[PDB]
Amino acid sequence: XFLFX
Amino acid sequence: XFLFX
Amino acid sequence: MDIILGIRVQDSVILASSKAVTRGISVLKDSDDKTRQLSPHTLMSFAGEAGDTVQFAEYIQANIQLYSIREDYELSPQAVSSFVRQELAKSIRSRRPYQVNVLIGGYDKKKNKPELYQIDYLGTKVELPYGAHGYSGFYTFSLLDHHYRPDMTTEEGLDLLKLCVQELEKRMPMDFKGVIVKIVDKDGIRQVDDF
Amino acid sequence: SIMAVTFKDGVILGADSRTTTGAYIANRVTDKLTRVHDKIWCCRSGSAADTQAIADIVQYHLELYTSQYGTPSTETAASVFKELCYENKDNLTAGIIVAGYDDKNKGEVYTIPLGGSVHKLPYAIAGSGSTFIYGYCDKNFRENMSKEETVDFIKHSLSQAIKWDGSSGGVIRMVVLTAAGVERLIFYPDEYEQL
Amino acid sequence: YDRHITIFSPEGRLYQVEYAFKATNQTNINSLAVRGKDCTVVISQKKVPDKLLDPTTVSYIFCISRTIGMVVNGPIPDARNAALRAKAEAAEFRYKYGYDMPCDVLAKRMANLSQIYTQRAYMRPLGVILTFVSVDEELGPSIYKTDPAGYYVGYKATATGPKQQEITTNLENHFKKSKIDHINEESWEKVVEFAITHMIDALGTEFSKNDLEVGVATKDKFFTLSAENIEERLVAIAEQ
Amino acid sequence: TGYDLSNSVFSPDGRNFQVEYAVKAVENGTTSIGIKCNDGVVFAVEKLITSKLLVPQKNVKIQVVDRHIGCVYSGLIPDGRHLVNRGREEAASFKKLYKTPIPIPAFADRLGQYVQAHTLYNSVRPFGVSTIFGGVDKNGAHLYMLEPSGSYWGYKGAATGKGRQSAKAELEKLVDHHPEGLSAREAVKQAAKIIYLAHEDNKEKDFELEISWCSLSETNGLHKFVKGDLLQEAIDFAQKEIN
Amino acid sequence: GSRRYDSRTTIFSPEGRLYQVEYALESISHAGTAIGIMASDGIVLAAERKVTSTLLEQDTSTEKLYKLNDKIAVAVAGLTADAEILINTARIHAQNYLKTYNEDIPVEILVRRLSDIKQGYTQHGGLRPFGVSFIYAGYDDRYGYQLYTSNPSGNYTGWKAISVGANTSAAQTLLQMDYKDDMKVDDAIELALKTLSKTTDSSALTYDRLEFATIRKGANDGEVYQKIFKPQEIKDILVKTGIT
Amino acid sequence: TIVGVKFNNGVVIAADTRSTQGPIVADKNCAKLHRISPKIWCAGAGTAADTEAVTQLIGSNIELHSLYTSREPRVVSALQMLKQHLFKYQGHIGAYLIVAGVDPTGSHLFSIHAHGSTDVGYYLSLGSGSLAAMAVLESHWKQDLTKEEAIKLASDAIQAGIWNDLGSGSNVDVCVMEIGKDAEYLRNYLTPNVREEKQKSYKFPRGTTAVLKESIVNICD
Amino acid sequence: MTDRYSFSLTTFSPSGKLGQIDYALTAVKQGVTSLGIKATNGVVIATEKKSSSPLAMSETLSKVSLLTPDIGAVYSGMGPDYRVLVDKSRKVAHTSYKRIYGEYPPTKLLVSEVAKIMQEATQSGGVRPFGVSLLIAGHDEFNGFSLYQVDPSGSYFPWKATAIGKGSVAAKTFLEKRWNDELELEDAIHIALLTLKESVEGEFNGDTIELAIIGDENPDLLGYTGIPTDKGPRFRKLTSQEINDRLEAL
Amino acid sequence: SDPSSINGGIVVAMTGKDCVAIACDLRLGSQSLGVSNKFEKIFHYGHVFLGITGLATDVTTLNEMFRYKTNLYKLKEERAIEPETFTQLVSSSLYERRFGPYFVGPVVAGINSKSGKPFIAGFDLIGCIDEAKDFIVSGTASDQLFGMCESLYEPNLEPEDLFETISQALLNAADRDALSGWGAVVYIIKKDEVVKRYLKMRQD
Amino acid sequence: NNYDGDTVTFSPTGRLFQVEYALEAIKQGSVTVGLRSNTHAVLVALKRNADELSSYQKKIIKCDEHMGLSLAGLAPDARVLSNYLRQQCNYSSLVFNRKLAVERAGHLLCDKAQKNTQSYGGRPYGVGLLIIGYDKSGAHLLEFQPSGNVTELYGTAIGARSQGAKTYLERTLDTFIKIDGNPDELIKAGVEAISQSLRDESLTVDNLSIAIVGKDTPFTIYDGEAVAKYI
Ligand SMILES: [Cl-]
Ligand SMILES: [Cl-]
Ligand SMILES: [Mg+2]
Ligand SMILES: [Mg+2]
Ligand SMILES: [Mg+2]
Ligand SMILES: [Mg+2]
Repeated sequence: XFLFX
Repeated sequence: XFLFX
Repeated sequence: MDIILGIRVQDSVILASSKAVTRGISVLKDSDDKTRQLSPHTLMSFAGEAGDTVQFAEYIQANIQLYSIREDYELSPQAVSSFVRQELAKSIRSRRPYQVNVLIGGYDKKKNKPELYQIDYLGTKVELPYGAHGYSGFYTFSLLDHHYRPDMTTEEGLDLLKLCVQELEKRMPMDFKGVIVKIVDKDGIRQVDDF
Repeated sequence: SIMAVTFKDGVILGADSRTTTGAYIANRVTDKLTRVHDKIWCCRSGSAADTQAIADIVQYHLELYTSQYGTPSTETAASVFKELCYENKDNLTAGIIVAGYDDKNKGEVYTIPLGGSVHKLPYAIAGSGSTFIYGYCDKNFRENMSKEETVDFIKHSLSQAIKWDGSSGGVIRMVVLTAAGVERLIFYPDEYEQL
Repeated sequence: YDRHITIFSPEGRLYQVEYAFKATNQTNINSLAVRGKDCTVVISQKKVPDKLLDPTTVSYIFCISRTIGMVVNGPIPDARNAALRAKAEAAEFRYKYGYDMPCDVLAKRMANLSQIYTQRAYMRPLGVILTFVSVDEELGPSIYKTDPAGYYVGYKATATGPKQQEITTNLENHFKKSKIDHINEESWEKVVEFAITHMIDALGTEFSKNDLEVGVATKDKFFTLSAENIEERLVAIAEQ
Repeated sequence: TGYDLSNSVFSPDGRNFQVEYAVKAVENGTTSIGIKCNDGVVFAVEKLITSKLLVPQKNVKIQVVDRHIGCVYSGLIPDGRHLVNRGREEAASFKKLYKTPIPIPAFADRLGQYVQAHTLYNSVRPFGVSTIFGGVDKNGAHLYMLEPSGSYWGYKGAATGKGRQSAKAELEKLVDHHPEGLSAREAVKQAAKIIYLAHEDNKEKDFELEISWCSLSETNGLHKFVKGDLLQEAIDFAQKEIN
Repeated sequence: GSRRYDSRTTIFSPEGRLYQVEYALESISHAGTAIGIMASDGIVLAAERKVTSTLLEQDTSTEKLYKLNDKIAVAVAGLTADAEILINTARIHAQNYLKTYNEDIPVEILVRRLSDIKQGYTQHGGLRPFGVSFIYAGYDDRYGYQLYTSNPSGNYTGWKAISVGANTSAAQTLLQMDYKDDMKVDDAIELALKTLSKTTDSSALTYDRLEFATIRKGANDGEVYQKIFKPQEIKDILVKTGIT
Repeated sequence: TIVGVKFNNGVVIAADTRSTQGPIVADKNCAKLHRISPKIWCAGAGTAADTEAVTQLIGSNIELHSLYTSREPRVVSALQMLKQHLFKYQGHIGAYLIVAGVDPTGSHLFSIHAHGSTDVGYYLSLGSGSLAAMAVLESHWKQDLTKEEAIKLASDAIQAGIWNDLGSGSNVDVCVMEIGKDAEYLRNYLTPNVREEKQKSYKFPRGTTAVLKESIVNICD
Repeated sequence: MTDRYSFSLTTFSPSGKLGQIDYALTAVKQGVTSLGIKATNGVVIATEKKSSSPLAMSETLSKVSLLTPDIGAVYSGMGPDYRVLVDKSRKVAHTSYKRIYGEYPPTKLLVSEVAKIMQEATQSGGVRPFGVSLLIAGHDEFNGFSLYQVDPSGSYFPWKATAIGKGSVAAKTFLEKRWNDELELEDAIHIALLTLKESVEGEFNGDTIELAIIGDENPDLLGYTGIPTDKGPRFRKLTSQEINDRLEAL
Repeated sequence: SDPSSINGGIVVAMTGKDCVAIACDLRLGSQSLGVSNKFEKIFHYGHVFLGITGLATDVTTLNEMFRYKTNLYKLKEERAIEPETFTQLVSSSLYERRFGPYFVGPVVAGINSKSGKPFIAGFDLIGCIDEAKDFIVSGTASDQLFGMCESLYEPNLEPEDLFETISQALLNAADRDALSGWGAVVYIIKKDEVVKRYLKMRQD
Repeated sequence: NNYDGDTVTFSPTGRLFQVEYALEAIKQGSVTVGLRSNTHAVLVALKRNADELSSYQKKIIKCDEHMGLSLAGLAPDARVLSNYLRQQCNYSSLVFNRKLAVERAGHLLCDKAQKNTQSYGGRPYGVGLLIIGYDKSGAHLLEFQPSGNVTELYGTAIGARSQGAKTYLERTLDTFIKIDGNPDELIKAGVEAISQSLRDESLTVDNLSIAIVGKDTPFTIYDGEAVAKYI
């Protein structure tokens, strides 16, 4: 996997 | 199997 | 539950079903009838998971008998086999599927023809001249491929069936305590008492 | 790397602009500072999908709150975030800093870690890159700082967070919340890297 | 019993809908809406008969969303019922579709809800006429009005209440003269002055600051005027 | 006709006769008042002593909602209790989600929408109570009065029950004579007098006085009952004014 | 509450009749007459369209005769909208049976289920019954050619020749007079039209005011064909029998 | 490989035309550019059935919304409806979309991931060949692109995917959405992978295949 | 609380009448005249825009509605009832057809779905019938051009030409004289305007008349190019200017 | 325990000049055990042909389901469904079971009765449409069929020539797959005549 | 007249006739008396029989070790409301390890009776209850009416000719209130009170029903030979 600061 | 660019 | 065979000949369908009921290291019974009469000219043999087999067979039996009373008419073997397949096809995507394999031997009175249907627990239906479920097939199919003819009599069918049981009794690991044989023809269903 | 800092005139939100899929930078110009009301903003860390879904629902709740009861408090906004983060803690990965300006309460900062607990603080740091600036931020933070001092504090802090954290980088976005209004600031690598 | 619930009478009528219309005038308040170039102004009479009432809480104008304002002609309970629903609908729309609900779309939505009450037996119609005003980002200055029948339409200008017809013809005669679809005026302040002036002429009554209630829609915000904002406006009219 | 037999039915006038009939049940009830003051609100109510066998001070009619709102009502007492039980659920869910205690205008609309909902269907009966309520929030003091129709307004002074007209006339004089405002401790004394003056319209049975108040200074913004010395001081003030 | 406005659609009269069923039958008695005649070698369905307008599109129209499957059709008498609800249900029921048994549904089983739905609306639910009477014309390999009728009561009966809708009293007398068991389709076609021609409330019976259908074994060798007559085909059969 | 590139007076999206089934090419010329509304188009990567099904569903609901509101649909509406749908299914609907279009608000370019996260940009790339494409976009992109420059950059970004990524291949599809104009869908804009002439014809002598039975099939009633 | 009206509000009277349907048809009779004429190469549907007030903007109220790119609808009777039927008609075209077959439904089947909705309002618990008659004009590949009337009962009939509402008796007589099977679309529009002038009393211009056609495909109204098979909507609403042009040569 | 490779089987469809061909093997087994040599995988609903490979219970179930739906389609539409429309119905019906799918690889083949255009399409088990000018392949020997079709196929083949190409593609692909073969059927489809041929192939 | 068809309808004068008809069912019911001191609370109930061959209808029900009521009107309705009180008393014990306050017991009954007077389909309760108890604030007596109105009293009586006993207790108020630490004398005062509601019939051994609760006395019922002391 997913998009993850 | 399934169809998956 | 283990060995169920079926042979369609000229004028009849012959079902052979093992008599052994085994749980663990004990043969609990050696005279078990693994079949239910669905209608006067339709017989279903069954094999698979303990409990599921009888519960499924009797459920189908009840539904076909209900139909017979409602319409005062006997469903064709083809119709019954299609009904049974749909029930298993529903079952396989249930929370707990019926783990039951069946042979449906019937005599169609309208067509004057014997009919043998092999249906597995997934709902996989095939019409066959001869059928088997479980490890039985691995011996009997090749044997029947050789010895089976389509124009055989009921007596020739029983001799052909004896040849299958002898082969299974020779090469099968488990003692299945012989078979109950039943014939389905124009005159209905009868049991061969001496096999 | 995200942080929110209260000061004399209100509060400033700060964030990097890096979104990652493993070691790949999916977005190098991300906006992690998001408006839930005119002068209530949040810093988003964790799952991009989860934090967006939450912020969208909170913005909906505060818009419906405003229609009925007028401008909500920063505490009210933090409560709505908490309620979503706490009640859905098993299915969410969201580390959110809520920052807002009231005229009565001035600048307020609420941090909401993974568990869904609420912590009201003079300043808050969060995200993977915050670990590297706990020492720096604790030593350099003062209460009632000026706007320019707070901007330098956030800039220097996130500069170090970005320098050490591979998961942090790109531009440093900042949002200034005061009685004057809402001011957006941006700081590019060529400036902050050589601090 | 064809007069008690929303089923057809022999002559093809819904008496409960017709009686809901008569409930509209129960408050004995006249409302007026006009469009400027940049703005939409709505004005309503404010009658506070009881001396014990807090006059600040006596209002028939509602801020539905940031952009949409709504004035109601009818009893306050049904008025507030409609207001709360419109607010929820406008909020849900923004969440689902990612942009501010237009005035005419909200009007249609509230009109469809009103239609359901005229067809479904267990729900009574609301005894209210809802006048929605905004400056739509596509259609510009907008006036859309809903009634208990579930009817709605856009308006160049409109009036609602007991003496609605006197106000309507007053506005009709102006737009015959001006030859245009709006008040050709730059500032919203002078559009409010126009609205109040033409209501004074039509009703034949003078107004103090506490006798009126004013709502103004501009681009990206709708807001109501305070007593002092109206007083300032009344002074400008008197000095011309 | 038959327009009055079913709730939520419009008469040819555009009236809901079942709601107007519920108002008659309110008019039949005992007198209850609300007085808005400088930094809060005061609630008072007439409790008819039907018998010597009634335990004094132990049939409390004024109800608290949350910790900062007071509610009093005239008419069917059970209907009032049902409305307050709802008010407490509404106030609880507001505080649960938004953290802050429910503002009085917010709370007023919660009851308003609920009572109005009981005029929408023939399967429910309108509320047989007018409810006077209010308290102190972030924006200061608020007094409200809610009627069977779901109609409510903000009030400087509010009165309902059998002696409403007597109480209203006495309330109007306070508003005229105190334009800059009335203090919390004064409002308690005035509340007692107005109940005693309003008792002239219900003077067969003698009565028991019950007062409560919210004040930013006197009660620290919380709802409290007026008891002991402060109650007896208010009764003595009222006794002196009737004579 | 709502009790005040309840008609109570599913109750008995003092005489032991179902009010709403009786009133539904009264409704159907004003509907265009529909006739079914069963021959030894096929079935005829004839139906009179309700007072036609000259500007009605006749060729692309369906009011009376509907197809349930390849072997079964119905003639409608009453509310068309009600009939279409029941027809779509009957069409689905036929396909459920085929899917289950890999065999076309026997005519009576389809009729019974559709009649059982109508029965339901007379005994429970508090709804008005379906203001529809059907003539079912169909074939199966058990009973061969079959005519049934169902009415709002949910009662169904089998027939050799039957009429529903308007002037059934007069129509049933004429059918009873001229019908015989060894009758052919072509003869049954003539009887159906002659009966409508005499019972019609219209001045003269014309092609534009009729719907016509046959179910013959007239296809090639031991298979059934459904023929829904076109306007021109009705015009030809009307001349051929000497009515116009 | 799918890309989106903003320019002066609108937005352009592009895609390759390879559909895989493990290491096998199932479709050498499949259409990955989908119409949500007349002037809102969607490039789809990931699970092929999911991208088509989710784009058709939101396209259906957008049409009904456009009719209801008497307004041309907005890109943010398609974006909001898609992301809320994908989020609800927690990434199990494997649709990775580049959503672009023009509406009364202006020209827009977004990306949506399967888990329901959205991104805004002037240039975006999704799919297995996104890194090859993004390398070209990062190298050659600039502010104030013309229409013809944006098409060139977009097709060059897809070509990088076609050549260097085994997941991508065959042709380049383009859709140009310019403000005040009809959206032009350029199916097979480039065809740089034409199959060369075969060395031999494998047309068999008639009767080569051994047959057991023949029969006429009845398709008629 | 809860909807306790789980029983039919439409029932059979001793005479066999369904009162609420009859009364719904009476409401349609009171409604403003609308008509539909079918030509060889198109269909026209038209109605008068009865303005509630001269201050009201009659452009915002659309009596003629697009259901699909190739199907249009107009009504006579209660406007609100029509508006919600159009909403449901548009949605059912998607849910029960387009989302299954990937194409728009043919006119007769969409009409069938609308008829079903109106029939249910005749039998379902705690509802009155819809107080509208619809005229639905449409085109599809295999049936060509068609025109359908839908009544409050849920009954629908295909028409060569017809009228509904206020002056439908006179308007139908007028159409019988003028209609032939060789009418071109422009001839049908001309007859539609003549027929409608008889029923209209006040102003008769492009601003007081609403008229739409189902004719040739409109590539210019599609909104995009690149797909040859997609050629654009056959439904087109005539502008105020386009009507006035045909009223000069009347 | 891989549902798509328990029973085994293959389907291939090709376009020619004003014609289409669709072929399938006849094998049904339970892994190593061959059970039936008469299990046809091609069905037709009017003039539209559907081949289905994969789990045999789902093959039988979907056939019965599409017969059901095409029968209702025809009653309501008063015309036979076309291949382009049927393709969309298959896609709809498969994606309806997105998170509990039928373990099948269906193949649509037929000629549009209006336009006369030859049409073929393939699907994955969740309904993704694979439209093609040349050929569609499906089953346990799909890799083999892809190789044979891609090399043997040429455009605008006559029905008699197309028959030889599709037959040789199926036969040689089936002979390199353990779970495919045991007989084969080829449908040659012209605008208004359909020929069905049973191929002689090695029975191992 | 036209406004008594159901509980959801108000009369033109603002009356609920179905609630008033439910109140009428209590007046037909056998007399029962409640009274308390500071230490003890006492219920006295005149039980009613069908005939000489029948048993005497039990009027008093125990709700907890510290609380119970007497009934007048529909006995099955008293069973429903007493069962509800038992559950509420029991909930207070299991969850909060807390004996339910007699005042809260009244509030809970009021709110349960009220819901039946505002909804279509349901009906009001057709029974009046006298609840006695001893909690943390001493002895209590409540009077429940199915209108929803609950009232805390020193003493009262409900049922046929209850006005006689109610007048007596109104005279005796000052005497019986100060009967502290003396159960038998408080009962005697209750038995003398109910005696003012008797006509032609007198208190017999299988006719009289007494119940008591107090400081060091659990709620206990006395019937048969155990009440022979007080005749
Ligand atoms: Cl983000
Ligand atoms: Cl709506
Ligand atoms: Mg870094
Ligand atoms: Mg209603
Ligand atoms: Mg092989
Ligand atoms: Mg082998």
